[PDB]
Parts: sequence; structure tokens; C-alpha cells
Amino acid sequence: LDQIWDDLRAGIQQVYTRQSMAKSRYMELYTHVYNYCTSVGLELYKRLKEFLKNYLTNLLKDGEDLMDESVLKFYTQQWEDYRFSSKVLNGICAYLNRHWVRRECDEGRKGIYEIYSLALVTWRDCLFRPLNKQVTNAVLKLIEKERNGETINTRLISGVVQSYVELGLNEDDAFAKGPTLTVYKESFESQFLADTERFYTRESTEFLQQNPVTEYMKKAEARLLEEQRRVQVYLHESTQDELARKCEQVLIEKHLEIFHTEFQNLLDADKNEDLGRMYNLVSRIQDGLGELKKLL
Amino acid sequence: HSTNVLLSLNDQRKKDVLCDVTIFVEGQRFRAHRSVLAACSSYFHSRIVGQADGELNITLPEEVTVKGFEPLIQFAYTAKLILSKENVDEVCKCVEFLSVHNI
Amino acid sequence: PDINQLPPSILLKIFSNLSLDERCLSASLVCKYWRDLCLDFQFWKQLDLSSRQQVTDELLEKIASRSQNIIEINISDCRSMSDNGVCVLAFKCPGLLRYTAYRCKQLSDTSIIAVASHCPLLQKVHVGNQDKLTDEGLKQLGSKCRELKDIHFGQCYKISDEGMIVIAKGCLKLQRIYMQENKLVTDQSVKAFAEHCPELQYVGFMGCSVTSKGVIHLTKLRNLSSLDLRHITELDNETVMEIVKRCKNLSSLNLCLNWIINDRCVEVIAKEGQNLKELYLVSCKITDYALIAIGRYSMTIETVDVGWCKEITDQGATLIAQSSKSLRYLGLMRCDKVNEVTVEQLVQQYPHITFSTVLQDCKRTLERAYQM
Amino acid sequence: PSIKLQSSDGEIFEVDVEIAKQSTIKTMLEDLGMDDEGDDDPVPLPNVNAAILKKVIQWCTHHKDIPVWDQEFLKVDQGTLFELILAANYLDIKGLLDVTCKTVANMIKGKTPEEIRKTFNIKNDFTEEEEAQVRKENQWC
Repeated sequence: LDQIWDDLRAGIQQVYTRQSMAKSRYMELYTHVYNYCTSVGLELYKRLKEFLKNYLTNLLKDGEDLMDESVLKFYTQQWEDYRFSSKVLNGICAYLNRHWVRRECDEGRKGIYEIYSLALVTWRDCLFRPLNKQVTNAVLKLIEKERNGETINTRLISGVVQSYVELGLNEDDAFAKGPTLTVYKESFESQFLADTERFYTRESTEFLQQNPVTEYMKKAEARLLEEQRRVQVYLHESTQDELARKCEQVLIEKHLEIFHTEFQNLLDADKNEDLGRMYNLVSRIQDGLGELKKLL
Repeated sequence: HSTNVLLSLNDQRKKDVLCDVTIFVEGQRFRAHRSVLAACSSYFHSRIVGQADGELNITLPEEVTVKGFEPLIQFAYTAKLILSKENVDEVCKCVEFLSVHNI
Repeated sequence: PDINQLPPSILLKIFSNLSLDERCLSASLVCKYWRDLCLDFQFWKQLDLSSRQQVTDELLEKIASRSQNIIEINISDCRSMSDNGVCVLAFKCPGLLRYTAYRCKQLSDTSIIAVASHCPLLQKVHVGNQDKLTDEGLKQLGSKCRELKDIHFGQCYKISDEGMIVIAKGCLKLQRIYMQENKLVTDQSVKAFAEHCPELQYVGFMGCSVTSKGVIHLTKLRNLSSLDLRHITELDNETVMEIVKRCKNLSSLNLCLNWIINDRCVEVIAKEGQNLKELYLVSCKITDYALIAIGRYSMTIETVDVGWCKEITDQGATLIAQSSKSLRYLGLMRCDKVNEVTVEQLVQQYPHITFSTVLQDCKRTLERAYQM
Repeated sequence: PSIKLQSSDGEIFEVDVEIAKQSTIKTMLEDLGMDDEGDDDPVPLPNVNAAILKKVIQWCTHHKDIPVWDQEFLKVDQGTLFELILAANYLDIKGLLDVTCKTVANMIKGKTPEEIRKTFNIKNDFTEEEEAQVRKENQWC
């Protein structure tokens, strides 16, 4: 019904431009959906899907090809606005959700979702686009201030991470069991790990050729603590084990051959404070204390 | 007397209505109540008290025979038995027993 | 006032409050619209045709002919259809989940074969007293549809050894287990199947021949909830102690009719048991000495079952009656060593107890039968 | 905490916000509670009139199988009924659809086709030649 749809679209377009209109209107838009449905809503679902697709397509001609530290602002701001307005639109379309979609899926049938999941899929196809490689590259370049930097604006990175966790597969397989970090892993974590490995390999080689082994252990422990803490301000719970294993395999377990000689030289001239650091570092490894235990 | 209660329950049982616990012997279904079989045979209280279901289905081992079984419930209800000399041995326990029945 | 002006959702919500007999006998003859409403996938995906005797023999061709989402087939107590009449429905079986057929003797392993290969999805196979259910079909049941999550195989004396191993190697999603007096069950089929899925909660092996050699190894898993080890062959006491000390999550323990099991277990069960909720001790040879410990040293208890106790202490029972705050579950039966005071005073003293004595539960049963 | 619900034809109904908190007004305040309120403006309900909205707040005030109070409250005309069904579907009052769709099913239950057809003024849009096939299709009782 176009008599409904003209005003319905005129209200949905201002739900998404967050003008914050009163409750006498956002109850008059729910009445349009209710009156239409009880007059089914297949073509209403089609109109909503088309509206969301066109809205994102026109939105995304802006903010593209503004690569470094500027895709971050764009993506975070537009994501929070889109997510809030899509929750509001789902609240409006609750009747279509409860009676048509529920009765229509009811088997696992694909291609028909609730309005919030529909908008999430549309925004994932917004992510399935050049705005998932330069935001990720700029996140990596912003984390790559592991050397120095204090106005890093953690809120730019963490929010991005949040997006990649919300866009886990929503397509009504059977039900949301638990965490759904597939897009998160595939699009951020592999590159994050493969970048930290290279960074720490280069840094370890440079520092060992620049300084002796006695106070390289201090740096290795400090960097391990820093990497442990970084997972709590860019927080996702399931990265600590893998990041720790990468960091231990790169910082230690690759310079063990010089650790043994330094152990012997530390034993000769009794420096009992460095031996504790060495014991901790090599005990972080699995089955690494064998040669130290014989040299002793 | 409570024997009036027992006789009333017996007559209600012998209508296939108000029957709560159902016994199954190679296909035959013998209907009865919930409290009385608990009071009678200690093998039955075992399988009964552990549930609060609606309709119960208790099966008996081949060791218990139907021919002696029908008068067992009758003697549980009205304490009167009918029996001749050919079918005695699989009942000769005089403390009922006949079921497991190590007490 | 027109009822047909209501949206179809409301009419379906109204029609869901009528039984299948009412819906197919009265509401389907009123008019065309009501007949078309009382025919859906809504009303024909939960069949529950139990105990419909000699009326459904070849009819199962029409119940599942255009219906696409039968998931709750229940033909318990069936005595009319044959292998053909169940395999015709088994051919399609789109996403069947909870197949159930108790006491259907005429069914054979052919029905199991038909239902196990035409639906790779299942959740419950609770079959019952069907005899002549040999173990050849359950092999393919575990081989083809490795998605089943719950079995029930009581009173089927043909599941001796192959069945448990075959639905123990492939299938892993099982949650509940129940078994009955099934002979020829060896111990060397559960010890191997004790490390894959530790998420089992209900365990029942009544009247079975499982040796304690597998019960000893139960200390590995620490997620067991309910136990039904009735008439078991000398399970280890220290294993029960360890599972009740470590596994705080424990719901049910029956252990009825066991004679080698001694008084020590129930003496010590009140030392640390706080979340224990019921006890079923029928015809136990208790020495009327653990009552003092179970009343003094236990403060959290709501269900108690006294069975064929030849001896009892009326004073102790009276003391524990008011010792607790909500423990009122005295279902006394055949207690010869009883006085005539409790059954005469506690009936009116505590108007929140039902009791189970013969003198009382004869008028109450008749009254509740007459009212309903 | 006072929504100022206005009826369809116009009558202002102040309520405490636990009395009228149902899944289409409860959801609205969750998604429009972040910003400033609109000076307690009325929230018109264009599909609920002023005689039915009175009973809806009477039923929700008490509740802050078909019990005694709900048996005597649902003692209205069939025309005052069939709109409590629609006004609980419109506002999504999950507990008022249940106790009301049972009542309409309690005068369908066990009454044979004829006086069911008489009770709801259903015109028999049903012939007799095809009645012999519909009574043979449901032969299985």
C-alpha cells in the first residue's frame, strides 16, 4: 500500500537521521505496520530490504578512499549511528517480526530474517567491501605505535573490534549458541598475529645486535606484559592465549642458543637476579629447561 | 471400615476406570491403582515411588507367571484366594515372595 | 459481532485450545473457512497418535502425504499398523526429531531400518517394550544417522553387546541413558565409552549386568547429575565418596534394593550433603540409627521416603517432624511398628501434609475422583 | 513515571509506568529513553478507543486456568469481547490474549456444529454434496 508506504518511508528516513522526534510519531509508524499486516507483509519486507540496501550504497560513497586514521572515525561513527537506528526500526517493525517472519522461517528457511538481523547482514555487505581492508590496515598501523604514542585514541580501535564481533553469522542456522567470532578472527586476528610476529622478530634481532643479553630479558618481560595488557584495552577475551604463544615463540624459543651460553657466563660470575629472569623466561616455554638443568 | 474402602476401590478397578497403575504381561494389561500395589508387593514400590507421572507402565519378569498372578492381586485386594492342586509350586512361599524376593 | 473478521493469527490461537478430536470433528464442519484454518503445518507437526488402537492401519499415508515438517511422531501403544504402514511414512520423514513408539510389539527392526536411514537428524528414539528388536538394525542406526541425542531401550533382550559399542563409537551427542532388565550386557562396552562425552546427566541401568569395573572409572567425568543405579553389582564405595565430595552438582541418587551396600554410605551422606533433594530407600535394612544424624546434622532436606521398614522409632520421627521447617513428605506404607497418635494428631496439627496411610487415602481418592 | 496515554477518540489516561508496560510500550521507552522527554506529551493509540482502554488498564492494574477474577471480568457482551482480543494484540499484552482466547474457545468446546454456528452467527457457507466427503476424511476419531 503506497498510501501507507509514503509516510512510512518518510518516517524511517528520519529514524536514521537521528533527529529524536517525539513518541506521538514513533507510535504512529508502528500503527502503519500493524494496519498493513492485518489487512501479510512479504512486499513490506522487500521494501525494507531495498531501502536499507540503497541507504548503505548512497552512504558509502562518502568516507571511502580516506584511508589512514580517517576510515576509523567514519566507520566507528556510522556504525554506532546505524546500529542504534536499526534497533529503533526493529522496535517499530516488531509486529512483522513476531507474526510473519516467525511463521515464515519456522524451519531454518534462509533469506528471511528479523529486521535487526537483516540490517546486520546489509551492513556486513557494507563490510564485505573496500571498507574492511583499509580500516584493518589503519588499525594495524595505529597499533604499530607499540614503540611510542599516547593519544592513540583506543576508542577508535576497540569499537571497530566490536563491529567485527557483532557481524558474526546471523543467518538463522538454528540459534545463537555462544560467541560468534568468525569475521573477527578471519578479518583482524590473523593479520594482527602475522604483523606482531614480524615486528617482534625485527625488534629482537636489532636489540640483540645492539645490546647484550643481560638486559634483553628485561625488555622481553616488559613486552610480554605490554602485550598481555593490550588485549584488555582493545578487549576481546579470546586472543590472549594465541598472542601469548606467538610472543613467547618469537621473543624466546628463538634465542635459546645464546641463552645457554649466557647461563654459563652468569653461573661463572654469580648474578643471582638474572638467573631468576632466565628461569622464568625459559620456563614459559614447554620443555626448554633441559640444557640449563644440565649446565647447573 | 477401611475394608469398605478396599471393596469400593476393587469395584472401581473392575470397570477399567479410575485405574492408575497398569501392569503388562506379554501383552495382557491388568489395570489397578497406585497406592495399593505399593502396599502389596515390594518389587512394585521400587518402580513406583520414584516417579510422579500420570500413566505408569510396569512390566514383570518371566519368573512371575500369569496363572498365579491373577489371584495375587485378588488376595491383595480382598484377601481371598481360589486355587487347586495343579498350580501351587510357583506360589509356595507363604510370605508372597515369588518376585525377587530376598527380604 | 463477526468472529471471522479477526486476523488469522487470533483464530489459530483460539483453535490451538481444542483437542485433535474437537478440531477434526466439530470445528471442521462449521464452514469452509474454519475447515481451512484447522488444517496447517501448525496443527500437523505434533502428531501424538498414542493409543489410537485399530483405527490407524493404512491411514498413515494421508497424515504425512503433503505435510512437510512432522517432528513429533508418537505412535505409542499402537496395535493396528504393520511394517509397511510405518515404512511408507519413514520414506519421507523430513527432519523427524522425537520418534517414540512404546509397547508396539508388531513393529520389528525393519521399522528401525526405515526410520534410521531417511532422516539424518534425530533427537529422541524412545522406543519401548517392543520385542524381536535385534541388534542388526541399531548398527546402521548408529552408522547412518549420527545425530541422535537420546535413547531408551528398556525390555529389549536383543541389544546384548554390539548395540552399545556401535552407538558409542560414532554417535557422541547423547545426553540421557535408560536401560531395563536386559541380559547379556557385558562390561567391555562402556569403559571405552567413558571419555568422549562427559556431559551426561541422567544415568539409568536398572536390572542390568554392568560390573563395577566401569563404575570405578567414573571419577574422570565431573559433570554427572542424576543416578539410577538400582540393583547394581557391587559398585565401589570410595568412588561414590569421591563423586559426592568433588562433584557438588548432584541431583538424584536412588540405589534402591541393594543389599551388599551397607549403612556407612547413608551414615556419611549427611556429613556434607547439602544440595541432596530426595532419597528413595525402600525395604532397606537400616538399623534405625542414622535418623539422629539425618535430623541433627542435616538442615536442608525436603523429600524423605521410608519404605518397608520393619522397625522404626516413633519418638525420632515425631522429633524430626518439627525439627525441620518444610520437610513434610511422610508417605508411610505398611509400617506395622507405628502408634495411633501421629495418624490421629498430625493430620490436624499440620494441615499442610497429605500423608499416605490406608485409613486416609481411601476417602480422599474417591473425593478427588468424583470432583474430577 | 507516568505515561499520558490518550485513547482513539480522545481521553487522557494517566497511568503509573508498571501498569502500562507491555512489549509495544515497554519497547518504545527502551529505544526512546536516551534523549530528553517530550514534556510528558500524550501518546495517542489510534487503534484502541476509550471504552476498551478502560478495561485494559483495569486488567493490567490487578496483575501488576482462567481464574475467578478473570472469569467474572470477561463477562461482557460478545461485542465488548472480540475487541479486547484486538486491543491486546495491538499493544501485545501476552497475558490478556491467553485468558481471552481460551474464553472464545470455551464456547466452541463441546457444543456440536449447530449451536456453535448459532452462537457466533456464522452463516453456513457449506453445501451438502461435499459434506459426505468431509465427514469421511475425519472418520478416525
